[PDB]
Amino acid sequence: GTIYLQHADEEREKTYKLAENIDAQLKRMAQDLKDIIEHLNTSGAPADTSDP
Amino acid sequence: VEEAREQNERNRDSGYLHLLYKRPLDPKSEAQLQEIRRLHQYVKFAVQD
Amino acid sequence: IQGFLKNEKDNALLSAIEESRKRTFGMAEEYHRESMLVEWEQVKQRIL
Amino acid sequence: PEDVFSKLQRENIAIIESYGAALMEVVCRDACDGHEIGRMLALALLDRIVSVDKQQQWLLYLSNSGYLKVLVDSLVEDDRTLQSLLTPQPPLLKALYTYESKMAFLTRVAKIQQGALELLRSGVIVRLAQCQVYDMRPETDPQSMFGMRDPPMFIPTPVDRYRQILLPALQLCQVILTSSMAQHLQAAGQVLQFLISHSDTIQAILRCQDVSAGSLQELALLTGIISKAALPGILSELDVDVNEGSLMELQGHIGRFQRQCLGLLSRFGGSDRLRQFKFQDDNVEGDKVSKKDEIELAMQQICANVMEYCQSLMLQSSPTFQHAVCLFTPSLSETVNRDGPRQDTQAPVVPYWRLPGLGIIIYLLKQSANDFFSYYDSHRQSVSKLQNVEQLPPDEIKELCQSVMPAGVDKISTAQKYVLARRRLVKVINNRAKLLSLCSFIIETCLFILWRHLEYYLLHCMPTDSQDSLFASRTLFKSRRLQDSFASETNLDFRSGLAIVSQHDLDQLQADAINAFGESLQKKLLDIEGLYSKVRSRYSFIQALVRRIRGLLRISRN
Amino acid sequence: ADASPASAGICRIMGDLMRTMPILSPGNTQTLTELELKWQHWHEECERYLQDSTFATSPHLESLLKIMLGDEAALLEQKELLSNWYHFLVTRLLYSNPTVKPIDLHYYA
Amino acid sequence: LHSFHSELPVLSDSERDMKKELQLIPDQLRHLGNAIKQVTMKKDYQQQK
Repeated sequence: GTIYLQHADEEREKTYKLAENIDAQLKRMAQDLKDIIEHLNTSGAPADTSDP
Repeated sequence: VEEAREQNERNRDSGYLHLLYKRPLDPKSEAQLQEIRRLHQYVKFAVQD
Repeated sequence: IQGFLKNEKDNALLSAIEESRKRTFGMAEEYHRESMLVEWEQVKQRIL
Repeated sequence: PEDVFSKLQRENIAIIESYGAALMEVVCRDACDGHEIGRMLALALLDRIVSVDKQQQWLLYLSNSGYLKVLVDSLVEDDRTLQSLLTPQPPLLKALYTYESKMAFLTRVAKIQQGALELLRSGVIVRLAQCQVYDMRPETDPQSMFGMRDPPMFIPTPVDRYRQILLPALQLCQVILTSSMAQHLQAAGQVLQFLISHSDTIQAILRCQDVSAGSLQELALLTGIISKAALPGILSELDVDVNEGSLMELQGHIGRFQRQCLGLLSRFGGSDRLRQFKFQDDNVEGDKVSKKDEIELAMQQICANVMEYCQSLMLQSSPTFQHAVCLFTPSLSETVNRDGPRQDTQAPVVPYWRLPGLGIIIYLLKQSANDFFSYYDSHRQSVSKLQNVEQLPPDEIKELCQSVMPAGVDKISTAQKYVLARRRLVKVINNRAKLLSLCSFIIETCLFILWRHLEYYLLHCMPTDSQDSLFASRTLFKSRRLQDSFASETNLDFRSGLAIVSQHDLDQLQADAINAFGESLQKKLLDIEGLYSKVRSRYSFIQALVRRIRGLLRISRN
Repeated sequence: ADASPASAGICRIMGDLMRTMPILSPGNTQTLTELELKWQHWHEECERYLQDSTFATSPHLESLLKIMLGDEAALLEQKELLSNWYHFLVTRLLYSNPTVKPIDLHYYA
Repeated sequence: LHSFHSELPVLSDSERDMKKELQLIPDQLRHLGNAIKQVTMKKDYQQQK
């Protein structure tokens, strides 16, 4: 209820929001890489179980 | 709950506040930084591989 | 001959370095001890 | 008469003097800027000039020209290479060898008081407190002790490459604190800042459970560095803008180093030094004798350096005997509880936060007043063997040879073997004389610290059972907020960390000191003063302390 | 303070805060982390006098305290006293980031 | 646990040395995301070929 926001808290949230945006951009770059790799490994797999 | 309970009692000690300048990162802020370092290195290697 | 008269010349350079270093590093302990003992050799006079 | 080695060095330094500033540029510039091996040899050459210069002409060139700072600020670019040499397979040891010679030249300059001051004026301690390689400590695996038996490879281990990096840096700090005598508190302030820039690495040395000649050498430098820079008066004599928080962290580090170094007196000044040697004297035969002279030495070095630090605290803490700092609790039990044999229930490791008992100092006093008589007749035998080397058994001449050259001894000449035997016997004589001088100090300082605790506890300590104290406390620890204005002493009162002393602990300390300082010890101390103190100016100093302790141990509280 | 014995006592609190500010001195053997930890105490002391409402008797001195605390709103209330944006940048670095590096600087500019 | 940490009155040295590191990563992420684009345009090219 009874506190005035200090300049240090605003800088702390601005540092942790920078870390959150970079975590969320790294996990996206990693999923894009994983999707590219999944596609690279599925293209190697020929679909026809009629082949001896 | 006990991590939060102890943390809440420490936050009332007027002798604790002057030591905070030299505090390490908290073990979640350091862990999110260790994961960001791990993910950056993976995203760097996987682009090469 | 040119292998032997290299290998013992590189051994010789390293030995001239080795005694310089180690005889100055052991003198570091010996200098600590003799200064340590000589300040105690002041403190005992002040006491007595 | 002057020996020919006193003459030939005078005339050679007068020849080297005669070339002047051109020769000084040619060597000092090549020490800074030359080839890998050029810088290396030029630094060993400066180490050798500075070991015959008595005028300080080369130091005054090296300072005024600037080169002595270039050879210090480069340490922060050596670090970057030395970090690579701690990898399991180092690319080339060349950089370690140039660093070991740079550091040897600094450890030469620092033995002249003016040279050590010119190194505090370049800022060498602050540059060492910028090198990360001292915190690059390899992890020593305790499961590896079933992993093969391997040959002496031409590349040292990462753990011993780390010793070739750390031990020169520790020795420079220790040498600067022994040429910079008790005036230059800034020297002690800088070396204290270096111990704190590596703070929990320094404590991980103080927590190393290894008992190798290497871990004991790491400890025997570090304790002898701590003895002169962890001192209270430095915290009154560092007048600069320092924040209340950074100063309370500085005290928080000193109040970590103090207590963890006291934890070595219970480890090695204490009853389980007699455990540690059995794990070495049992298992590994082929190297036992060569290394036991070094392990017995480094153990008493660590004892002496912590007794030097305790003595220093018991000289700075107050001029007034009533406000003397006690470091040892009134428990003498540590001298009593061994005269009956039982099985090895694990001794519960003493928390290094606890103060040791005064019984550890009586146990250490008793043990150096035994070790001294082993060492005395050992030195007197090693000198007898040095006086008769060509009469020794051909197999003992071979043990002495293998204690220096663990290979090739059956390929060297009779003269080469006699010269090795003379040179090992000198190393043993000097290590054993070094050990007698340590046992001498530890006996005299055990008696000083014992006299001071006994003088305090009988005559100036009030037992806490004094019920009138029920009015002395209850009014400060209740919350207020804000305002205003300055001007008092913030003193954190370390007397709140002292022990609750009863009159029973004072009665027990008296009853026990009377028996534990019984005249069988008092005779041996006077027998040692009868043998050794004839070599020193202050014959009767041990007698003067034994007399004052015998005086205290005859007072009764009435 | 010489002309106005009513404000003079408060003008000298402002003036002595203008003497406790940790500015770097080129002849002085300190670290950046020493300057930083000093300046953090000075900021925690300046803001203390704002909570105390010490300057709420002269709004000019109340503005000077906000400016000296790096208040980006009070600094923009001074825009008619900041003839260009790069003086505003250097003011904002003096009162909000005294340990700024070349590799941070673009973002502040 | 996140509300019991938001009430600290000054930044620690480690909260500033994390910020110095977090401010660097966006310019490495630019070069890393460009390396993903370069490798995807390499994959697109090889696959179309």
